[PDB]
Amino acid sequence: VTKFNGLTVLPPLLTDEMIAQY
Amino acid sequence: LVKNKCVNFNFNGLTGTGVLTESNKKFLPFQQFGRDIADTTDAVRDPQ
Amino acid sequence: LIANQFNSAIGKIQDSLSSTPSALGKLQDVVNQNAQALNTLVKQLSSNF
Ligand SMILES: *[C@@H]1O[C@H](CO)[C@@H](O)[C@H](O)[C@H]1NC(C)=O
Repeated sequence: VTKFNGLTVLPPLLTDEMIAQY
Repeated sequence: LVKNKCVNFNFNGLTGTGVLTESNKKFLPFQQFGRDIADTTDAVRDPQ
Repeated sequence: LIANQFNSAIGKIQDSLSSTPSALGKLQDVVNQNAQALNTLVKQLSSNF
């Protein structure tokens, strides 16, 4: 699986490490 | 020119606002500025 | 026999995921769709209206 003009991408609450831990 | 400071800049009429840094990307001699995939300026060759 | 079959099935799943490029179709499609929506929204500024 594969700058800002007013946009912003908020990071997910659960990081990929935490999702892998789950 | 001022680097690492958010300053309105005017290079050859670019009139863009942002912060300036030394860029590792290379430019061809005739090219004067670069654009992003979204048609927004992201690099400027200094005319002076 | 069942343990060997399960291990072979897991290995085959790994090999198919590694080889077939379009396996992650749904996630790739959702990411591409969201990126395209954002790109068209950004390009919408150049519109004269
Ligand atoms: C004049 O502009 C040119 C642009 O190529 C630059 O190289 C040069 O340093 C500038 N100043 C003088 C005094 O020539």
